[PDB]
Amino acid sequence: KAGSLTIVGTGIESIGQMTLQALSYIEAAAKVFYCVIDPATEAFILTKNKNCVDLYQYYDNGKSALNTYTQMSELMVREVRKGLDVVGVFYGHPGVFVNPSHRALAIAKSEGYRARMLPGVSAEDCLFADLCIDPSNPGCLTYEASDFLIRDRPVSIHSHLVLFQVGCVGIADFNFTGFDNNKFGVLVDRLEQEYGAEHPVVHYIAAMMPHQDPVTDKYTVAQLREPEIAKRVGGVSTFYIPPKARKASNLDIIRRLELLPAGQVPDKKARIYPANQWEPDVPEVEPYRPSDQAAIAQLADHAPPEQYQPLATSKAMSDVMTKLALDPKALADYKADHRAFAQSVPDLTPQERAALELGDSWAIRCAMKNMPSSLLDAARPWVIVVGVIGV
Amino acid sequence: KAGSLTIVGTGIESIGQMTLQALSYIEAAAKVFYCVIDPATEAFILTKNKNCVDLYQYYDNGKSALNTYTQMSELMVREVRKGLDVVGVFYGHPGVFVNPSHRALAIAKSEGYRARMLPGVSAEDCLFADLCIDPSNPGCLTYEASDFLIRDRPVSIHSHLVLFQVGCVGIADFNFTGFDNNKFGVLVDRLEQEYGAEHPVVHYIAAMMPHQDPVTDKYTVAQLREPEIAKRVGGVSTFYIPPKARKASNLDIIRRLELLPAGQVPDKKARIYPANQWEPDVPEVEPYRPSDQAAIAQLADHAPPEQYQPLATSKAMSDVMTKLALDPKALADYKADHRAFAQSVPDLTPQERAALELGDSWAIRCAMKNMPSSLLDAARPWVIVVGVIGV
Ligand SMILES: Nc1ncnc2c1ncn2[C@@H]1O[C@H](CSCC[C@H](N)C(=O)O)[C@@H](O)[C@H]1O
Ligand SMILES: Nc1ncnc2c1ncn2[C@@H]1O[C@H](CSCC[C@H](N)C(=O)O)[C@@H](O)[C@H]1O
Ligand SMILES: [Mg+2]
Ligand SMILES: [Mg+2]
Ligand SMILES: [Mg+2]
Ligand SMILES: [Mg+2]
Ligand SMILES: [Mg+2]
Ligand SMILES: [Mg+2]
Ligand SMILES: [Mg+2]
Ligand SMILES: [Mg+2]
Repeated sequence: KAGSLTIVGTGIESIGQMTLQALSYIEAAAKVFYCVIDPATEAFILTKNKNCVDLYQYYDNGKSALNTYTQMSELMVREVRKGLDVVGVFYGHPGVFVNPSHRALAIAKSEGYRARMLPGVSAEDCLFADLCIDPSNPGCLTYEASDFLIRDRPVSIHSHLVLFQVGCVGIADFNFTGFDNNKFGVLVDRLEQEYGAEHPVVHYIAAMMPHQDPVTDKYTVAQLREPEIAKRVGGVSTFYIPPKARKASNLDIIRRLELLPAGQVPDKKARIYPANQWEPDVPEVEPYRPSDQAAIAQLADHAPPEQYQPLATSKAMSDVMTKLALDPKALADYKADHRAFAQSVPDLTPQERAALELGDSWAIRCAMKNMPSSLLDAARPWVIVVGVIGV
Repeated sequence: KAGSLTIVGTGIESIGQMTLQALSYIEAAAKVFYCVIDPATEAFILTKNKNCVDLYQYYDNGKSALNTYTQMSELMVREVRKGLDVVGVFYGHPGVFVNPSHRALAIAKSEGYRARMLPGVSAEDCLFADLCIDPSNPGCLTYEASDFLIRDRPVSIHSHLVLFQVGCVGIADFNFTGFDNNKFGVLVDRLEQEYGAEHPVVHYIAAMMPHQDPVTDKYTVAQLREPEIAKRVGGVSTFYIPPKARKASNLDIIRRLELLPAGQVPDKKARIYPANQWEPDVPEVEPYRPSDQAAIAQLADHAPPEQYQPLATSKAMSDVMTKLALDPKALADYKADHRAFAQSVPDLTPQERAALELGDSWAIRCAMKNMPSSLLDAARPWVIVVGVIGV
């Protein structure tokens, strides 16, 4: 069935936070529809495709957001129904606090068209990077501020809390000059109830232009009642609220997971460097403990272990794998007929050609890496473990 | 002080999910250190810089993950201390479940070097895109599975739940052949306690190669006890657990936010299209209600409103804004001296040159967009509202 809809993001910071694949789909599309919030990103998009439409022109003062979203979605799906490869482009991650992307994709999918959303860099992704926090330690609760209030969503004082749309509390209408955030005090009351007047709240605004610095301003909950401080919270503001305390381990789980030395399970307040610098009353953690120093001393005698798999590929294979990631038309051709595609790629070795003919992950990997004899294959599979994971 | 550390991500899907800015830093760096999980991405990186080191060679069987992380961080910071511009590259978002990035950046920052993490596309970002869910509706709780168990982290049956590292429950050591996930039953017990035996759990694995499809398999909690099903959960598996019910609105908040018609506040089970297709017993929602049809009918008579700001820029300005986003060396030069940089860009109009000299967001925007008279400036500022936001 002719026609496709691919929805992509621009990320938050102008131009640079777009993914390579998002760019390649924008370039390949027959028609591009976009909704972005800075003109440099807009201009950039217009250099990449000749047939773009700005969706922002469908907003209006007093016009219901839902009617705007229905219209934005319909403009995209109308072109899909004509048999065109259509790309929608939205700020950030195009499925994070975005209504028309989900609507348009769901319609396209239900009518039998190819439909896909590509992920992008969200404001929360930026927040993690700029506030130097890992959502994994100690978990992350993420809400829209009005939804948080209206449905009385639970906080955990032991985990990260992230609140979107803190500059738009309770606001229903659209307006081109933004909104008077007159119900912000309702949010502050809730934060006082949950955390206390002296608990920190970090006002976060990611840099939107490449040369700008992020806003990373720590206030007390009580400071948010001051008019001069409240005034700073706008339409691109997010709040990060750090944990008030650390949660203890559960003895039953320690025992069932066989973390057998129970005295040597760390104290709940013990930290792996670095500690969260936004949490109240967190002790300084030593970066170079004797164990760290001993690990560093081992670097002089280091050799890769026997099971390590060196890259052993070719220019031809690297080129084709790159083309498959960066050329949506090549990818579609490959997906339509693995064998015909694989047989038309010049300079591939027999193993490379065979691996591509199959399309199997393991086969492609074994073609591109020297899998050693030492690594006796349990595949007849890997694990990441690059964080403070398990125990 | 000479030297810098920039940590960047590759995203999840091979090559294509790297951001433009991540690529530009990889190309500009004096030394690149990387930890990625597929060889196509590895090969790609090696074509972009002549001085790369694979951090994965510092893992070993039985060697503590913490010693590995200390070593990985130290390898990067050692080069920073020599005055080099160093880039670390990690799978996904480089601050999401990654220890050595945070460690290395914190050390570099405390010793007075330039230090920054650039966000990337995480597994959660992929999950939102592939499962067609918006974390904003009805909020999203995100945990590491072992941490979830050991610290008895709270679930909300009314919000999204995302669990990372479900294939590695309680696992401490590294091993090149992955892990036997023998304590998976401890996770399933907790999920049964919180949600019930018949509640859905979505096993999610994002495509890692461009031609692959994601795994999006719905099981009951009870089905996860079957050995053939449990076996499928591995090191790149994430669980998504949808809400069991919808949460009602709070009358006090409705009243304080002046959502004045109380009878016309939607029923808690009323949905904006599309509904979450993973939730149990969710009714079909009509995409084309009479209100949707009326909105679509208005498209024929549409003209952009008076307050809409058309792009009105130049090739010279678009080129420089693109260069600032995509050339870290140009950006540093610009940041060091706005005026000297701005005065050396040829073909800029006087307004464009002046806007760049200042560096102010508003000034750059007003140089690139026709700000109409109708939009009488409250700036002497915008809001997004592209989702089901406020009310
Ligand atoms: N520059 C910025 N810094 C911090 N938060 C931002 C931001 N831009 C947008 N946001 C957050 O996102 C909300 C807009 S809703 C759109 C979000 C976008 N799709 C994304 O992926 O993030 C804002 O109210 C704010 O909470
Ligand atoms: N292809 C994939 N699909 C779904 N989840 C994945 C994935 N690859 C990694 N993950 C999740 O991430 C964990 C690895 S920890 C590293 C996460 C990475 N920095 C990121 O940004 O996502 C896994 O246990 C799994 O829960
Ligand atoms: Mg989504
Ligand atoms: Mg908190
Ligand atoms: Mg590839
Ligand atoms: Mg592509
Ligand atoms: Mg981070
Ligand atoms: Mg849930
Ligand atoms: Mg720019
Ligand atoms: Mg750049």
